[PDB]
Amino acid sequence: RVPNYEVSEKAFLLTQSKVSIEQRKEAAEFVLAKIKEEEMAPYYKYLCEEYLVNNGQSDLEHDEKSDSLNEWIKFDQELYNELCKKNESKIKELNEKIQKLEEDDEGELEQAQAWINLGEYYAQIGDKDNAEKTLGKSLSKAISTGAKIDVMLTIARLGFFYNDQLYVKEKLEAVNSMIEKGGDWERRNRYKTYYGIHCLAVRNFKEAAKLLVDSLATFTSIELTSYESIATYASVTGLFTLERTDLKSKVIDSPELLSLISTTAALQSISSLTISLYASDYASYFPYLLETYANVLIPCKYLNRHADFFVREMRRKVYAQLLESYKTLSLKSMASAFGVSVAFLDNDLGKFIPNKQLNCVIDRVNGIVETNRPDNKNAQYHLLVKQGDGLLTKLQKYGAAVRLT
Amino acid sequence: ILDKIFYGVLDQGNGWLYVYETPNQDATYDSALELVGQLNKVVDQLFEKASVLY
Amino acid sequence: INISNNLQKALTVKTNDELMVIYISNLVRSIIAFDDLIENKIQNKKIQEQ
Amino acid sequence: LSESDKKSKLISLYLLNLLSQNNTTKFHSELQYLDKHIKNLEDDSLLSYPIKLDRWLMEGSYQKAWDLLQSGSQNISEFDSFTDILKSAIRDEIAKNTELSYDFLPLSNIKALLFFNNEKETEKFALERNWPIVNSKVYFNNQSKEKADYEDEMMHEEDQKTNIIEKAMDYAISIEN
Amino acid sequence: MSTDVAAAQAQSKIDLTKKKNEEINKKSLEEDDEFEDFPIDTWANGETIKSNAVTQTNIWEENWDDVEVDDDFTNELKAELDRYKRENQ
Amino acid sequence: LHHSEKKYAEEDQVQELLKVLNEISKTTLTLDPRYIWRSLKDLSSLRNQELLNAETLCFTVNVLYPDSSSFKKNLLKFITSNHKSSVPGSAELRNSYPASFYSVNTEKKTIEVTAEINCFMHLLVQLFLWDSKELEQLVEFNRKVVIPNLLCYYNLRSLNLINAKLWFYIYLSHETLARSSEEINSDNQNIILRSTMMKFLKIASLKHDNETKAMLINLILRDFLNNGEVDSASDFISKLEYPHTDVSSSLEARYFFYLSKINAIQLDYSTANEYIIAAIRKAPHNSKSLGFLQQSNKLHCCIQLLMGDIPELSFFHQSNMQKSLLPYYHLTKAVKLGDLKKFTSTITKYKQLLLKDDTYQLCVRLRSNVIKTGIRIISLTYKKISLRDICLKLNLDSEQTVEYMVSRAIRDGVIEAKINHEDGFIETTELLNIYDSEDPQQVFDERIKFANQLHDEYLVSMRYPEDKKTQQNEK
Repeated sequence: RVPNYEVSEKAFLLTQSKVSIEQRKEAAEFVLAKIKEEEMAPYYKYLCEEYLVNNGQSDLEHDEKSDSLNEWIKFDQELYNELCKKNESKIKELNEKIQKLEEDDEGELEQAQAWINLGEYYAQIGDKDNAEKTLGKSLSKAISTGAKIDVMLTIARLGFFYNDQLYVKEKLEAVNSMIEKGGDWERRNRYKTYYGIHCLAVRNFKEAAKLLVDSLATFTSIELTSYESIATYASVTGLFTLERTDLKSKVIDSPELLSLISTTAALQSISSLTISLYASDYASYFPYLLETYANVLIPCKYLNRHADFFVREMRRKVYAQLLESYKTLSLKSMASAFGVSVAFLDNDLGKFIPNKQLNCVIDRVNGIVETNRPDNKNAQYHLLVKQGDGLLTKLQKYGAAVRLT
Repeated sequence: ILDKIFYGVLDQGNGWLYVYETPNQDATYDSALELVGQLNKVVDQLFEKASVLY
Repeated sequence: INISNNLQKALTVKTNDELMVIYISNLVRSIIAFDDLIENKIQNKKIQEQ
Repeated sequence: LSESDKKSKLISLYLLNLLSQNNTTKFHSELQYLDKHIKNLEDDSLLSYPIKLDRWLMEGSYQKAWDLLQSGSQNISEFDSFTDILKSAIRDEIAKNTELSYDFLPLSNIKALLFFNNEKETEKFALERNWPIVNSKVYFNNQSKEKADYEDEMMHEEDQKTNIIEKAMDYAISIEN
Repeated sequence: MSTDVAAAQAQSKIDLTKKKNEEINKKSLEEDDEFEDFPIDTWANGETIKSNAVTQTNIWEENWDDVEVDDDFTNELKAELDRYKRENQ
Repeated sequence: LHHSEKKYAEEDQVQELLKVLNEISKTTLTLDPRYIWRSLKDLSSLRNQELLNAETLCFTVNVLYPDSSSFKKNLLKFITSNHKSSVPGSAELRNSYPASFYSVNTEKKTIEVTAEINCFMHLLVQLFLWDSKELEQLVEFNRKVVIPNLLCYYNLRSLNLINAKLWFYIYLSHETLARSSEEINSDNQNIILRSTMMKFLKIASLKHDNETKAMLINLILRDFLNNGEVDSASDFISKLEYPHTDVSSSLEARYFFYLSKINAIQLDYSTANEYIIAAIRKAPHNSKSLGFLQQSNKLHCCIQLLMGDIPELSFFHQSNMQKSLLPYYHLTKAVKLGDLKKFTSTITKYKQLLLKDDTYQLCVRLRSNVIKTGIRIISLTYKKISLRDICLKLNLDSEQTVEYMVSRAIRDGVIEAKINHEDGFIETTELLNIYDSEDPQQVFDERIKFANQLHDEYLVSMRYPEDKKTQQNEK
């Protein structure tokens, strides 16, 4: 249940070689200790497998290569001996419990509760497979309505653990059908937090920012993840999607984010970055951005995928504010202000301008950065005709097709 | 300028300020956006009903 | 003329809506006309019996 | 095309000819037919002479097209009947393009760009492309205007460009049908 | 994905028994299906799934940040070289 | 054994025969008969293989025949001889077949069914070639036998619709023969086949039969492409009589694909692109349509690079044909990034791959297109950029050279820049702002015109099915 989000994050660092070995070798030592303790040996197999090539070579289940620099991901044969032993002790108890409570009165409810426990034990050792089955039998027979939603969200929890997007999705679909039948505000909050993470892994950040910023204000940690991960993950996705006016309302002037103060290095990193964007400072933005990437995006599994996009967009956003507000700049002044040079600035701009983001040219000859962002009717007419041209084609296909038959 | 109370553009290299206070959209164009958006959806919806022919 | 263009598209959907709806009727009518052929046999058989 | 051994020269000559006449459309149409039976069955051995030649003119690299011909005349056989014509094709294409690219050049600079060889050649090519020389300078802007007067002598242009009054009528009557 | 909206062309044209002769007939002049031919020829097409995070199958919507090289190493470089330059300005 | 198998197979065919017979002998409704033959085909293909190969012959003897039986017999000998239980007293009955007519009516010889049955009997000959997937005798013998007989008919509306489908098979097996082996006779027979289609294009036009007109046109354009004569195909489409009147959409999809190839290489990419999008749309989308879909998606993308556009990355990744669009994901990238070095290197690998799909021809000219894209990037980033700076980025030899390249491009009006040679920079001249010009009136002319086109089309088609239904009996 609980140790799944902890293990996963810690396990991810090892894989990544952009983070310093000092952080990785700490992370492994904490989590290897948890792996024997909770019997997370099935998940431990999953980990060395899934990469494959670049870590997960130093094991007894792989032939050793120089590629992996952890040997703290390396099995014991002792581990398997306890694994089985524990598996039997607990599982055997639970079976006896089903066979006892087929006799005793009101077996619909009781038998179901032992099948709820079977999933707990399977969640504990990090085998999602046999858990799927046992929680399915719990859903099927008579229990409380809100408890059916808790049972589904546990299944979905294991899906984040292994990190399959397609499995979590389906589990969350049954939750959102069952969401207003139970009426539960309790598992509706829980739904925003779980469904937060799924949207975070999607490239769509607009739905990620709506759920994750709301979930700050009334946040549930009963069989959920830490507030520390969510306050950071919430800030990231808000920074992108919200514009300056709403940035102020919902991030900076958020009382909840304020109260959490600087107590995690991650939190400190993203907090810096939004303020300096807001108050129009440029000198300090350039080194802040680098730190945010190093300490926040990477350790996170789900923002590893959106790491590159963050860097591009972030530069694009700070440029946008500057380009709007000015007709002309110098290449000199712009470069110096962000805190780079003339040679460096010319490259940064050669990425985003040919993609048509900033709508600007640089006079190399003169030494200026000229601005030519259209805000006129011509810009507007172009947007309009793109909507009608997708219509004209879609009429032509639907119209013709019916004409034949 | 981002605060948006006189919103003009500053000339760093020629050292001028020009003030712009003129409208930044026309009303008929904005009401058009809602209109063509809706038709895009509608045609899909028709076809869903009209695929009984197929 | 901009506003005239958006209106002209909007009608193109109405006019195509009318087309769709006739073809559904004709679809049904094919089946109804087919049924008459079967149904005759049923009628003919009664006269012989009774 | 053939069971001769003369084939590789003759086929090469077929392609060469078309480029002296400046037809890119016809050159591809011909090239495509040949293309099946020459591909790796004869390779490109002398056939690389017209194809690289096409390739230099399509890129816009008229400098490389110029040089190619000069070096094709250190291997002169019967290529000389086309090289004179093919030198003309380059100087012409540069001249049609640069109407949209310059407003004026001195006499030195127009020589260097379009590759004229002799001073007299610089001014002679001017009369033919109908640029005036005023104060030792050629003007492409005048060609612009000359093109513009021809458009106005069209009787095609009322209906083509369309009067504002015709357009409104045009829309109206479609409905009234 | 194919021209416009692919989902609209899927929905539009389906199999019928009327349409079966025609689909085949078309396909044969073009020659073979050229999706089961290819892997015999090349000995598998190796579509990355270990080198991107939006794969080559496309989980949702693709990054176009896989056309560029990770520009974090570049910005990290850019910053340091300015600090030394900045110092000695 | 033989009799039990052949009667049972024949009985299933006789049902199919009565469906075609009623329509052609009471005068056709064009649109509905055309569709029934397509469905017919699929059942018939399976039936010929099943329960012996002499059932087709047995059927011929049983039904009225002027001498059609001898054509089926020769065919039978190639696939191994059988003639047992395929002769009278095991293969004859005149009763219950109005597709031979009654015993009394055959004797009077005042009845005629030899005609219409002969035309369909040829389908069986043509199927039997296709089912087998054999060639040899069957290619030349079926071509020879059937064709003088379509020219022995005076060519009626009913009969042209039927014989249109015989052509597909004659074409496909000739081509397949031509590819398999090299002889000069195959080249010789190629000319006589083409000429026969041209002859027959003219006759069916007099008679106003659409199915036949379209079919011949499509087969013969493919023949011009494979030989690489643009000249013949371009003359053939300017004759300009291709029918949309009584055709299928597949036929339209076929036609458009040929026009795209011709137009693309005649350096008119605008119109080639506009047909290839339509070719895909008009075409059904299924897995039995996979060649068409795969090759039209491949060709379209080659056409965008020729323009200077980049096909969407998302096009390639979310296609479920992504394995074969591995070369094309690479080219689209090479052209975007502008590297000369990457473009050469990629084509060297997939030279063969491109040669298969006839997209290698496009790629020779994409060598030119590398340079153009690379300076389109330069135009959008920088508005004033010295000549030297362009040469350092793009590794160009001289300052004079890069000016020649930019001139060519700005002649065609893509880059829309203007050079200053004296002043030693190139200054981008594009800035648009065109709602201030009268150009939006011309854009609006097309959209109203487009909407107009549908407003006519619905109207004419809609009342058409309704007429029949009222005219016909209802319950």
